[PDB]
Amino acid sequence: YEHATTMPSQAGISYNTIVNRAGYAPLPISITPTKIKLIPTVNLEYVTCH
Amino acid sequence: ELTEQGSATIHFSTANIHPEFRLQICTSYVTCKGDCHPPKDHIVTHPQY
Amino acid sequence: CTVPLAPEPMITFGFRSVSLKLHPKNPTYLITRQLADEPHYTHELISEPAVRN
Repeated sequence: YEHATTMPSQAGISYNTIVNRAGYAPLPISITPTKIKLIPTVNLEYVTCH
Repeated sequence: ELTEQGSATIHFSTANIHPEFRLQICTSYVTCKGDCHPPKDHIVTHPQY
Repeated sequence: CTVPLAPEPMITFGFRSVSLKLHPKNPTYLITRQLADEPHYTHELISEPAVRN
């Protein structure tokens, strides 16, 4: 059963929802994001010092 | 099987999206009215009832 | 006599449709027919991986 939703990009806060199939019992879905990284593609050119 | 003041649960099968039928029970007719919903499977492995 | 046994087909369901992924080890007949007054049967020899809708 294809179910699409949307979650805000904010850590710590639990995000709750359910899935209502039209003649069955509602299925609850919970997603709590903990740590959301962002890792760029990093390319060393040179180092320097004294 | 009937008790004195209990409630009897039956199972039925339908094609109706708004089924409504008179249920005969041994002398009398009671009206059963509701709204059916589409099932979850497309192709099943038993014939139609 | 001991006869071989083909791999399990991978059946995908749709509205009034059945798809079949078929990976045979050695060539294998797929024989289908409808359960109506016109059966429309299909006798095919599948030797390669093939999808049949």
